[PDB]
Amino acid sequence: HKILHRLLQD
Amino acid sequence: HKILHRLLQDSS
Amino acid sequence: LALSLTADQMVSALLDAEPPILYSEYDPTRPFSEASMMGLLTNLADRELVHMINWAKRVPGFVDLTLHDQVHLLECAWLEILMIGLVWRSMEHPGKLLFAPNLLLDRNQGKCVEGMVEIFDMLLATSSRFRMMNLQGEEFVCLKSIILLNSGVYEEKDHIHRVLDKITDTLIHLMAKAGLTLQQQHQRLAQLLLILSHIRHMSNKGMEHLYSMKCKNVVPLSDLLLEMLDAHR
Amino acid sequence: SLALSLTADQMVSALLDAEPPILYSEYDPTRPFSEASMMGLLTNLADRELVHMINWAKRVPGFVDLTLHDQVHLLECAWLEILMIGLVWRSMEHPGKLLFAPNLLLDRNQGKCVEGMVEIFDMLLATSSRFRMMNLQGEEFVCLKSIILLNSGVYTFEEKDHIHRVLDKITDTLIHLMAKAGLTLQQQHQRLAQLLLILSHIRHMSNKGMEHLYSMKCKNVVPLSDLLLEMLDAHR
Ligand SMILES: CC(=C(c1ccc(O)cc1)c1ccc(O)cc1)c1cccc(Nc2ccc(F)cc2)c1
Ligand SMILES: CC(=C(c1ccc(O)cc1)c1ccc(O)cc1)c1cccc(Nc2ccc(F)cc2)c1
Repeated sequence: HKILHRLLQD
Repeated sequence: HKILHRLLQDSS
Repeated sequence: LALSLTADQMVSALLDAEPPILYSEYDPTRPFSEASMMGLLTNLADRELVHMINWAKRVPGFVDLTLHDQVHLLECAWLEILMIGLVWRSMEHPGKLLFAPNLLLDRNQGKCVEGMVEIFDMLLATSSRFRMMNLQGEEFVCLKSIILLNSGVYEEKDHIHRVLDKITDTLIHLMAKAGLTLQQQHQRLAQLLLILSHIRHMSNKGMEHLYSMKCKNVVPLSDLLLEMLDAHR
Repeated sequence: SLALSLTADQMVSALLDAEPPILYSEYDPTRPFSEASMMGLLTNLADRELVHMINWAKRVPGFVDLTLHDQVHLLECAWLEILMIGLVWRSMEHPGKLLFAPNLLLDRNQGKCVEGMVEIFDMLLATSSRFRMMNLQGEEFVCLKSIILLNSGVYTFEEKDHIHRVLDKITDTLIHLMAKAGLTLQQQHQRLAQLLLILSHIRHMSNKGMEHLYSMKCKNVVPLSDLLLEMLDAHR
């Protein structure tokens, strides 16, 4: 959860 | 007019 | 492995990871207003955020950090980095802020948004400051990487400080090449890092206004900007 | 200006000598503090420290050579940062504690006595410990504090070129201190950079502190001195 969190994974 | 003005001018 | 890179490599890696200069959705026919200008700056920023996040992954060391730390650093410095970028772009446009190639703004255009004037002036002052210092592209990327790693650092995370020291070594190396004396090398280093103090100032003042806006007149913020924003409130 | 002629040693001795006195808080063991009394103690101490800060400022080499207005601008912009780096510096030998005064030593708790104070405490505490692990020296502290005074408001102004000239001098003084302590050329600039980066966070702590002091002014209560209100309005 958390967009910033998600984007940092891709 | 500012208190700061007085303190700067009367600085010791 | 970020601690085994030579100064030249650091520069190359950072210069390589440089995000593109995005374009505004500025429609020159559309008459300006409060909502539109902040909508313009907000949308541009929202798209830049996506490039910044991916630029962060390419900053030496950033990936070595835990994922929770990465989030913290970015939530802390995202506006600072947006600002130093804006300032670096506007460098050769005195009295003007180059938000985008198609969105070039001067002081008086800020007045269209209340309280925008002070922010524009600090930004303009920073760029002119960059201009009289003749800030170099190689130096800029180092500063921006420093902002990313430093702004949110305050168990034992001396790694981030290890990388920070590396970048400091990189900055000195750059100045030694430019033919500066040792004394000049340390003076310019000081001058550069002290500017970050004022960039921090602009960021906090910026955040401040962004809060107000949100819970007030609704200049709709992107869902990403909203999450980043709450990280300061 | 006579500030540029000074040597590293001369710059140092002049700064140590300008150091403000350590002030005491309104003693009264009546524990624990409420919120009105806590903010009252801090406000009064800060208000008294300010008077001395101005005396200290005038003794910082190069500050006297500034126009009255320039001097006012700088102080108005950096007054809380200056108070904070002082607080932080006093708290160094008291891990997990803020030494507002010799008779006012607040730990992590007690920051709760005021809503939104615990967050400020922890940044302050974090800065203090950072200083401690770096083994910050007094001669370096005075250099840092003077830098904040001259730098914080310089980008919101011949007179500016002057300030930057002095700032360079203080940098020369810093590197000199590090050279004397036996640091390698590389350790010198790494430390220099380290110390200056901390100034960015002291600026941060100040900005947060400012906006709180407003809400506390706008919401009235906790009577602020006219001097404070005047320093405050310069940030609103
Ligand atoms: C320059 C800028 C932004 C920016 C920075 C760099 C960049 O490349 C693009 C934009 C910015 C503007 C809006 C936003 O939602 C996020 C950032 C920005 C950021 C915060 C505040 C302000 N001024 C303001 C905002 C609201 C208000 F009510 C009064 C004043 C301006
Ligand atoms: C530590 C400090 C002060 C200080 C620093 C150094 C020093 O030597 C003495 C005091 C300070 C506190 C009150 C004041 O009026 C001025 C400064 C200070 C300054 C601003 C804000 C805060 N925290 C706060 C304030 C109001 C609120 F509602 C919630 C949190 C703290």
